[PDB]
Amino acid sequence: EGGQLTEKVRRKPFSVVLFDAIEKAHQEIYNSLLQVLEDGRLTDGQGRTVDFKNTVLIFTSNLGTSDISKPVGLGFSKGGGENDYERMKQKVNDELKKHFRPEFLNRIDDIIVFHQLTREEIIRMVDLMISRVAGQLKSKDMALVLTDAAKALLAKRGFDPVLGARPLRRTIQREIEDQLSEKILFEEVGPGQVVTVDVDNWDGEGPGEDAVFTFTGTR
Amino acid sequence: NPYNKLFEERIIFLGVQVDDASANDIMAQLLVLESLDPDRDITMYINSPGGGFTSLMAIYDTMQYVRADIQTVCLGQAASAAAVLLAAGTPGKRMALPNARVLIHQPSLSGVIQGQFSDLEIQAAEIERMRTLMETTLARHTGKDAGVIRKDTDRDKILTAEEAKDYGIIDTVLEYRKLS
Amino acid sequence: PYNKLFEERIIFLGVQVDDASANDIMAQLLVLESLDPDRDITMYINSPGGGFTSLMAIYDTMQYVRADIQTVCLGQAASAAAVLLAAGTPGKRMALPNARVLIHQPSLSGVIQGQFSDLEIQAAEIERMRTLMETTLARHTGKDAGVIRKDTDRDKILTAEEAKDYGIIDTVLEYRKLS
Amino acid sequence: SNPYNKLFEERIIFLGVQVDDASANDIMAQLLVLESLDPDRDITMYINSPGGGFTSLMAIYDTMQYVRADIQTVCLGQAASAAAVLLAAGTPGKRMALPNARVLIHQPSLSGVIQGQFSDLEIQAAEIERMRTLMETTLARHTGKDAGVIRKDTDRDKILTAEEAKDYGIIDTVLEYRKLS
Amino acid sequence: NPYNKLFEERIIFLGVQVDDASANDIMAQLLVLESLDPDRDITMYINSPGGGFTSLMAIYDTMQYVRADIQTVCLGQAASAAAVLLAAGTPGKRMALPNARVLIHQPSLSGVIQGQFSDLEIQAAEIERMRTLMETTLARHTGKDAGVIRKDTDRDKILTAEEAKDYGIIDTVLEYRKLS
Amino acid sequence: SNPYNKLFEERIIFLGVQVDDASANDIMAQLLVLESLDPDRDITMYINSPGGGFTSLMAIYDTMQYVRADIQTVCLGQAASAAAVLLAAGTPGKRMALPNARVLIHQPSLSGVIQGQFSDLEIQAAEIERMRTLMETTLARHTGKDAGVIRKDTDRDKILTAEEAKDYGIIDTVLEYRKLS
Amino acid sequence: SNPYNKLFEERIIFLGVQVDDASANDIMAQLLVLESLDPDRDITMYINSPGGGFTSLMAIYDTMQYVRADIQTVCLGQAASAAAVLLAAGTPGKRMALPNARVLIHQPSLSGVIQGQFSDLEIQAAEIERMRTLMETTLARHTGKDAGVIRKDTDRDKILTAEEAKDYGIIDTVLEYRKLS
Ligand SMILES: CC(C)C[C@H](NC(=O)[C@H](Cc1ccccc1)NC(=O)c1cnccn1)B(O)O
Ligand SMILES: CC(C)C[C@H](NC(=O)[C@H](Cc1ccccc1)NC(=O)c1cnccn1)B(O)O
Ligand SMILES: CC(C)C[C@H](NC(=O)[C@H](Cc1ccccc1)NC(=O)c1cnccn1)B(O)O
Ligand SMILES: CC(C)C[C@H](NC(=O)[C@H](Cc1ccccc1)NC(=O)c1cnccn1)B(O)O
Ligand SMILES: CC(C)C[C@H](NC(=O)[C@H](Cc1ccccc1)NC(=O)c1cnccn1)B(O)O
Ligand SMILES: CC(C)C[C@H](NC(=O)[C@H](Cc1ccccc1)NC(=O)c1cnccn1)B(O)O
Repeated sequence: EGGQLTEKVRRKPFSVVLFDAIEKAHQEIYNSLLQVLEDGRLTDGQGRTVDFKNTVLIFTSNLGTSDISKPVGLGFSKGGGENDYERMKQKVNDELKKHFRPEFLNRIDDIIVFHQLTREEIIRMVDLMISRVAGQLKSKDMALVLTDAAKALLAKRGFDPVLGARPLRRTIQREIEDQLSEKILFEEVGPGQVVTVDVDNWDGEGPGEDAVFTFTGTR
Repeated sequence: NPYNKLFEERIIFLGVQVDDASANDIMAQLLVLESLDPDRDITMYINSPGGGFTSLMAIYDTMQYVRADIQTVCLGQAASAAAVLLAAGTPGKRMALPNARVLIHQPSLSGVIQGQFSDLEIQAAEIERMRTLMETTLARHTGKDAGVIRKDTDRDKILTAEEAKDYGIIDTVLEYRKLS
Repeated sequence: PYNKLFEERIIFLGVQVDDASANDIMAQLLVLESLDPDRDITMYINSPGGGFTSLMAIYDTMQYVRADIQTVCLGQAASAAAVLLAAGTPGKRMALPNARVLIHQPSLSGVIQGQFSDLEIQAAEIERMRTLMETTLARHTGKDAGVIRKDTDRDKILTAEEAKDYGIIDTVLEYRKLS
Repeated sequence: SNPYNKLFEERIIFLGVQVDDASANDIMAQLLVLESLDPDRDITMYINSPGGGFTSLMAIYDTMQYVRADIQTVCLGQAASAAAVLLAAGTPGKRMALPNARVLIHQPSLSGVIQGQFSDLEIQAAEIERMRTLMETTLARHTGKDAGVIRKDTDRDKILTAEEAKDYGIIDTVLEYRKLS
Repeated sequence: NPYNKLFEERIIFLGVQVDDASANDIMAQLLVLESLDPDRDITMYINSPGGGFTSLMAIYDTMQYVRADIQTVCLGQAASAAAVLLAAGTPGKRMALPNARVLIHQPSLSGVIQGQFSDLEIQAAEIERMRTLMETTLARHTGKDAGVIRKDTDRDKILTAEEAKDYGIIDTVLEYRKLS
Repeated sequence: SNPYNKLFEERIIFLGVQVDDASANDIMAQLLVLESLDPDRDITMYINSPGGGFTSLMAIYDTMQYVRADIQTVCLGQAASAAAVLLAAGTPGKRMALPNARVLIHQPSLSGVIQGQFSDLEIQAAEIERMRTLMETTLARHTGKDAGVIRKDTDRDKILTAEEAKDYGIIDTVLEYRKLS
Repeated sequence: SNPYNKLFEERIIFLGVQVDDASANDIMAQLLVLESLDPDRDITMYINSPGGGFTSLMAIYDTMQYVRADIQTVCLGQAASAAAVLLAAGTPGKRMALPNARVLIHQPSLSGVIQGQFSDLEIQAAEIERMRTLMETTLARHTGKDAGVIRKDTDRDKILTAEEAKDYGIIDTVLEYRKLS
């Protein structure tokens, strides 16, 4: 066997190769991948050079945020909201230079430090994650409407400014799905139209942690 | 050290005369504990005789700057600057032990500073700026009117902990966990 | 040898009660509360006392902790240290047989100057310090505070056998070997 | 590790004490090490100093101007005499101060009397005017003032609150608290 | 240290002026060696000029408290407070080197203590209580009658080791292991 | 590690303090260790000293002339008396100074009065003229002056700015900042 | 490791300070350890001392004469009385000095007045003449002089330059620099 990476790229030369959690590799596995970046070569153990010249090599790192994420920085400083992203970029790009040899980072075409998800983007993540839930209820002869007051309540309770959209995935799981999964098993919301309106309405503003979703099916 | 065990559980410790040496230590301690846990409360133990106004406002601004709420605890004495730092904790916090001695009084000059009357007009405009700032600071932390603070800190105002709670310096007098 | 004493939960007063010594003992009392809150802290007292806010810093902390405080007077408990000696738990508070317990009213070390309005307050405080020293030494000795005021009018040196009769200590500590 | 070592690990030098030959030599050692560690990441300078010392000032001043790292000066409770010049000596767009910091600018002095012949004292006075003019020239290109305004203002002790040291040009922003408390 | 090797072989070491610093060290040393071996004898080396009565009776009571017998050894000097600690060892023990200088004398006040005559009536009733206790302590350890101790410690009574054995301060004058 | 230890690891000795018997003995120990580590790599000498001491001067002076490593002297805020001679004592093509450094050259003095018979004082004065002539001879082959010019200039305190200590020959270049700031 | 520890590792004892009971006891401990480490490899002695102390002199003197290792004395900036005797006390064919070292020989003195009866002072003067004669006898078999020449020359302070301490016999060679600089 020629290795997991060298075969999958030799079968599909035009690929996107994701090296997920790249800082969790040993530091001597980057040195195998140095000439993948610069020459498009990775000669396998059998000796066949594999073409990486048509791949999109994506490395994914949490370096410089596997801690700095926590708000506030050691000491005094101006601004927050867009200077904590410049604090993010300086922290991340220094953790990359600390962790990687400078000839690895020299060979990367673009290092993109990612933004924390803003409150307006977590609202649009709700549209994207209910669509996974509603897409599963299509297979059950159901539909899932999610009212716009219920989009806002998921968006507040799912917004962590330092994790983003994975806490929202938990809130949609805890509040929509885990409540909707028993309603399917009660057969109280079988093949119909689950509307999911908010009730306490959380006044649409302020905290809404006394508010609750209600699931009713019609048609 | 036992102090290192206190700092590991996020307790800064004033302890000594508030001067440039002591203020610089506490600000270093406040910012490290902000960096370790910015959401977990820093506790501040105060057994200080006070003194020093810029050393006060160095500690004061830093414990107001940090994201962590400051739980000030007066041990035996919170005199002068120490009493302003005692009121400088978070509301719903600011304990004091039942026989603590809170002492508020107006700023002074330790010893005479000489000079021309134009030099002394400025050293007196500063000691009134220091006095007004000490009364403005001790007004939004005690709920008083600053003019009441000026009338009360006209002399030494020694407060027992039970009447530093009525004054607004502290919020609760700290009950003992065992009677003993 | 002090670290071996602190490992077996013995804080050690030893020196002049001041802001340096009170801050050490309060750090020692709270660490031993965190290590074992149910096992008794022992306090060895060989101090000449002094300092009232340093007294009431140590006093409140040894009253605050959940661990009962076993005070032991070594050779001397004077001024602030005799109040800390009485500040231990009842059924505890030992003293060695030739210990010297010295209770007396608070003083000002040296003269503090000022206007008579400044000195009216420094005297209302030294009477508040005196009344607090007599109130503290009344619920720990069982006396009536007015008896404490009449007795601490001057230096009242107590032998350990008559500091037990006074209520400062509860037992005079018998030797384990005759020698 | 000391809490100061944790500050220096996150690239915060700390003035703290009286600016003298001992304190200036420490800060210059701290400024050059942090230039060697990261020359592109900003050194932060915390200032709680009563100042004093002009050659110790200009030793710290030239070093924090020499290093490639931008200096973020932060006044803690006090920047007096030489320390207020070091506070203005930070990078523009930086130079914070806490809201109750006390910036004190005044002309150079001689601590105590220095004796000598009048030819010796003509030179010790030409130097204290060279020290004065340099202190006003330095505090002019960092505050945007005209040196003659600095000379009229540092004629006596000029105590600046942080909100009016920002209007003076000593600092650029008064440092808002992260929590209200 | 060479002192640590002595303490490892259970030798506490007086050495210095008996004060609050020195008494607190020796009591810490006496109790650790009681905890290590309560049945093996603690040896006490005394080269002290004495001084301090409550520091004396702090050391005295502790070396009487511990279960381990105390072997006191006078090195060059046991002068008041330290001569009482020298007699405070166990009978059948209490050595002294042949040119040791045992000095017993009544308690004194180092310097004048001022006060009202009611204050000084008590500071004198205490220095007589200190004197009587010093003579009572040095009577059950020397076999004398306290009144003989009072007549002998009226002034400085310097004892050679050969006549501190006749006095009852020590029990044997310590013979050299090599003649040299 | 101290920040001074990081400087010494990169071969920077540091004068810093009053040139006395304690400070001269440290620097000579530092100069000889760095000669033994790399005899061909340049020792850098940072000078923020008020000077003083002539035999402590000539102890440092002879050692930094003895070692095979070229000495790069850098004046930080001050090179006074014994320290300005050590500043000129670096290698030609070297001897930097920061732009607001204060080079102070003056003739040797006696700190306080030394008593004695006039035969004792004839010798303590023949020595202070031997110290003066040696200070002017040393500061002549390192500045290119004629010693008699050094004697006329160090008659009093001659404070040199770094830009005019370069014209004097004390230093060879005024040290440009790496960042404008 | 200190820079002094690196010098002592390469068998360089270091006088450095005022010759007193503290400094003599250190050097004798250093001389005997280096005799025990290598008795055949030369101990080097660096001397920057102002001297003082005659029994502290003769404690160092006898120990550096006792050890089997030859002593290479090197004068750094100063060898005053006591230290100049220790400088001459090195081995012949050794005893360097740096070119601007200041060798100062003079007769023993009493620092301050010692009181007493005239029978007490007859003995304190017979001792200071025994100290003087011993200082001149010691400095005669190490310089090749006649002691009476040493007595006439150390009548007052005799400051020797290193080039004329070689002509005097205190040192044997004036130490050439390894780099010109
Ligand atoms: C909180 C206020 C009342 C401060 C109190 N103490 C002061 O006023 C202190 C005492 C002091 C210390 C040094 C020099 C002059 C004066 N005031 C100052 O710090 C001070 C400093 N410079 C000028 C004017 N006042 B207190 O003792 O902390
Ligand atoms: C148990 C109580 C009485 C403690 C007593 N302590 C005192 O008398 C001490 C003596 C002292 C020390 C420093 C400055 C002024 C006075 N009292 C005080 O601590 C004190 C402090 N400030 C004002 C008034 N008294 B002890 O001496 O009897
Ligand atoms: C920002 C500038 C003005 C720094 C000022 N520093 C001084 O006034 C200090 C005070 C001082 C210290 C020691 C010896 C003599 C004088 N000025 C000097 O450092 C100094 C040193 N030598 C000659 C003249 N001035 B500060 O006090 O305003
Ligand atoms: C065995 C007895 C006599 C001890 C002797 N020591 C003393 O006399 C010492 C000398 C002294 C020391 C401090 C303050 C006042 C007096 N006595 C005391 O310790 C003392 C202390 N307070 C009141 C009265 N005496 B002896 O000189 O060592
Ligand atoms: C050394 C040259 C550069 C000129 C200056 N030297 C001095 O003034 C110093 C000041 C001083 C120090 C100690 C004892 C007496 C005098 N001169 C000497 O080092 C000195 C030492 N012994 C005798 C004569 N002069 B400068 O360093 O202060
Ligand atoms: C001449 C040589 C031997 C040394 C020179 N002078 C001495 O001999 C020294 C000078 C001195 C130093 C300190 C204290 C008292 C006296 N002589 C003595 O040490 C000395 C000691 N006791 C009695 C008499 N002279 B020089 O000062 O070291």
